[PDB]
Amino acid sequence: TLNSYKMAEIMYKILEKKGELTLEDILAQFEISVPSAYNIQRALKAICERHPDECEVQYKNRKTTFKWIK
Repeated sequence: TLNSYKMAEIMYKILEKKGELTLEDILAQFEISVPSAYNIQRALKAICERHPDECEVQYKNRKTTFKWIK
């Protein structure tokens, strides 16, 4: 059992470095399953919504994409 929120915090600072994140980036970083990555993505979305001046969730028909906008 892994804390999805703690994992998402790791991704959030990777977002700041990288500028942009998708589910594939979570999968590559952690080497985990798709369902697990979606749990982290859900927690990452919650973190981004706490900082709308820094992060932008670009939900589009292709895929959810996190963008650093600070």
